[PDB]
Amino acid sequence: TTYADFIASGRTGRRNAIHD
Amino acid sequence: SVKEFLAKAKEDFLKKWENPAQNTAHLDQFERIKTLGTGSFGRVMLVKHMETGNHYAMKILDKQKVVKLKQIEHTLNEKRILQAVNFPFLTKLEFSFKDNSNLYMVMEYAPGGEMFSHLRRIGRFSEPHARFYAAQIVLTFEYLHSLDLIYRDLKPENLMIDQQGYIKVTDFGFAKRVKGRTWTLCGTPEYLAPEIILSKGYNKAVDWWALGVLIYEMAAGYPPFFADQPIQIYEKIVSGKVRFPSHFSSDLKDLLRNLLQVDLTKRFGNLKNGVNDIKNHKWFATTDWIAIYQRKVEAPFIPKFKGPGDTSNFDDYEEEEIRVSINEKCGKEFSEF
Ligand SMILES: Cc1n[nH]cc1-c1ccccc1
Repeated sequence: TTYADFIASGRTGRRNAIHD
Repeated sequence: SVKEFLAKAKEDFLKKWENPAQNTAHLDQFERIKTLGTGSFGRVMLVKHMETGNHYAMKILDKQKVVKLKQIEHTLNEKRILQAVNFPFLTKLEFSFKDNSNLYMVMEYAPGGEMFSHLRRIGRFSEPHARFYAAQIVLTFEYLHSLDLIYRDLKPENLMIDQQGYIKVTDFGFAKRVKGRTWTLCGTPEYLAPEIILSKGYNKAVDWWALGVLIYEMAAGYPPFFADQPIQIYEKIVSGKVRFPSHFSSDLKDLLRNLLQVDLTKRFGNLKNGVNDIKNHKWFATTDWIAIYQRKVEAPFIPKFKGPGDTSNFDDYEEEEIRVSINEKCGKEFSEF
């Protein structure tokens, strides 16, 4: 499931801003 | 009238914009209590203002680190905008100052914690719960965009819950006053409009795209474009495909199709009738816009009050000295701060 793939991903914690 | 309210808000903003408040407090007027969050060039701490006993959230930026990250102009943007602005659903800047080493921005403390923490724990919000928050964002962008400000970092991590269960948008480190278009590559991968990843000049439409990402994430429990690495997220964002959960309502899907529209001539918020296309969409039919602004609507979630200075709705972070050099750093770079 999509939920399961999200929870298993590396990006369920706080996400940092990017910059050039 | 909305037009009438905006007109007078812009009058209020302009005076402060053109003559910014500066040096309105000092570090030792505050008791430092605890770190509420961390970032690249700075942190945010719960502090107590001794003279009044008020609790605040103080953003601390190391000037040397701001400089290394090429965020001087952006930091000056943040402070100059936040001191000028005034709106219920934004963390109000109460004081700012600087010393030899750091910059400081003192804002109201929202003890409910980040939407992020609650969204992750609970899994997802119901549509009414999501719509309540979304409306507060719709209004905040309406206010900001009318002042020619783009926000450029919408995400749950930046939406604090107050004691009444209402939202305060915080962190304006990428907010900018631009008439016309701008080009900076900034924001958070999951929330970036296609324009941005494709290095086009872009405008405030990117904030409405970001609203579509947030509404989706709130209602789904996960974002519309995710992968383990940012490049994979960007490939999905520019693909022109989006998949909704079966539990999403017809109205929801259609709002999100018009928000998460790659085509700018068709993206809601960026059309001839602007924000009303969003405000008059069926998904918002139940929304009393004025009662939300007035905080008359009952919050679907009211955070646990355990007193003033309670931080139990925030995570724990490693505490780190506030060291103040005997020598002034980066005086010129931050002279107007
Ligand atoms: C400014 C603020 N007010 N209340 C809470 C706040 C924050 C902001 C960033 C990170 C953590 C906590």
